[PDB]
Amino acid sequence: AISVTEVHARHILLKPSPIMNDQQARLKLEEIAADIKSGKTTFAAAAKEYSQDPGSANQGGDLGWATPDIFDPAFRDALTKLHKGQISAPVHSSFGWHLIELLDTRKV
Repeated sequence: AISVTEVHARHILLKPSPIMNDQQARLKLEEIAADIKSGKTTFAAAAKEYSQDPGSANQGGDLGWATPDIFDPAFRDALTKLHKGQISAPVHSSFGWHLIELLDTRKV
């Protein structure tokens, strides 16, 4: 009986640019993360304000349900280690830098 596990993830993406190099992108995510953790903002509000992924920014960063092989492998690796409520440290993918949360898992 072969299993298929879907994950429910959310994230905030920042891409480097000429205004924002890689160091500035990572440190900005650290500042967002500490704002979420200190109740200055919610994860969803920050996703809406800052996330540079237009496929999810307006849905509070929500990625829906998916088998995790759809994700960049660095994103997938980080997702694997996360407990309920926990936000990742900033994670680099081919897309830029991410804050990641694992919301749930299920079998389909």
